[PDB]
Amino acid sequence: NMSTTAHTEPSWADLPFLDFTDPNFSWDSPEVAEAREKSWIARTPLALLVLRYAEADQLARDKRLISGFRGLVDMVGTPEGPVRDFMVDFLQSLDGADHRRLRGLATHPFTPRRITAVQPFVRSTVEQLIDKLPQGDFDFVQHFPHPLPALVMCQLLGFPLEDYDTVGRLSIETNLGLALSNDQDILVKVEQGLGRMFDYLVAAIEKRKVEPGDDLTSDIVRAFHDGVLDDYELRTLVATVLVAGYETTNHQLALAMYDFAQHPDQWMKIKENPELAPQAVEEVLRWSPTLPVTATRVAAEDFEVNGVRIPTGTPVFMCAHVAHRDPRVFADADRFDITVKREAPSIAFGGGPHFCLGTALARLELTEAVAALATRLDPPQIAGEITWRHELGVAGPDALPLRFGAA
Ligand code: HEM
Ligand SMILES: COc1ccc([C@](O)(c2cncnc2)C2CC2)cc1
Ligand SMILES: [Cl-]
Ligand SMILES: [Cl-]
Ligand SMILES: [Cl-]
Repeated sequence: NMSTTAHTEPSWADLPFLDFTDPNFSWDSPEVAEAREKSWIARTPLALLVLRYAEADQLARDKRLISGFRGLVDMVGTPEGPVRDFMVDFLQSLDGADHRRLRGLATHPFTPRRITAVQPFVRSTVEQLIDKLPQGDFDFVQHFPHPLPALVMCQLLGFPLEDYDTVGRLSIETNLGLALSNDQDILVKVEQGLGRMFDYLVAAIEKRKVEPGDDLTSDIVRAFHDGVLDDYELRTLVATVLVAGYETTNHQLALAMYDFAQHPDQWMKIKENPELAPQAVEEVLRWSPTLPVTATRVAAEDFEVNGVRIPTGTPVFMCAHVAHRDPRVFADADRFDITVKREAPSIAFGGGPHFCLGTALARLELTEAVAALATRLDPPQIAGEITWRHELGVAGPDALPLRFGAA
């Protein structure tokens, strides 16, 4: 598909080739930096890959580039079932009128007022998790970046807080990163992963249809009562928020510690001036985004951008990780430095109408965590095997063993 298109497009002839599906591929490879230097966009086996900051934002907003997933499902050849249904009907797959309708129902808790309102819960959750941290070598994931976003997710969606372990486990086991797989045995455990999480969600939704609260599930239920969306759209929307809201926030917090394990001097600088936390979080998002590939799109028509023809059906992926090290935008881009007040933000949350719904909540959880950890604890250092997810498009430890302080 990408190979047949390449043989038909003269504007693709000088584009560098990057095989990110390869098991030994690194985003920090000198091959990748060369490709960005040579071209704003690269050829991959699955998609065109945008490597520069300016164009990554441009194309993430371009109306001629439809929001991905529907195109990737047909090309792979996913059979009809619970997996395909979710991958074609969930928020990231929709565009136009249906997208604005369904997204608008889940936008209220992410307004600047509601982020302020939920902030005390986030702060006290962080505080409590630090209080009960082990003194020696421990998995940072198990003891902090798993419980934190899980508890916040339970608070947001109106689940009992005691279910944070179950809720987080139900979010991981869905395995959306392996939903576009060609294998059947893989697609079966994705089907069963979704089913089990939907079993929890359906119970919580019908509970809200009789006794609603101040939570997000209650608000989407109000829209169901008003006939804005049906029952299928209800549980799909609540599922999307949940799955998206846990795993990447988890991984991002782990990546934050991994970064400061390499730069303990900068950790101490946050300890001195805790106000550096938001700037530090932005540097973590720039240097090590949990999603190195952010916005995924498919061309809905033949069009041209910056000298490159993009035919209908061509997948285009925005490579935020590489765009974050663009020297056209970032000074000393290949160095982790939290002390630099940067004009341009990270683009870790995509762009366009599909931009991360939980952007502000994600930044809140990251800031509250980094501020409190750096104030209260000594710099982290790695204490064993980091189990990186060998999954295409996602960066993050499944387990991060560490200690805070040498002694
Ligand atoms: C730091 C952790 C996070 C990162 C790096 C991240 C990143 C992203 C990215 C790159 C997208 C795609 C944007 C695009 O297509 O242009 C996205 C979409 C989305 N995110 Fe996140 N996200 C994070 C946390 C969260 C949280 C905490 C929530 C909910 C509380 C959330 C909910 C969503 C939803 C619902 C979408 C689909 C938006 C749509 O298609 O309308 N995410 N996220
Ligand atoms: C690698 O390109 C991707 C893949 C998956 C997503 C996703 O929407 C997400 C959103 N927010 C936080 N984490 C994950 C997954 C729920 C479907 C986004 C971009
Ligand atoms: Cl460059
Ligand atoms: Cl150039
Ligand atoms: Cl800068």
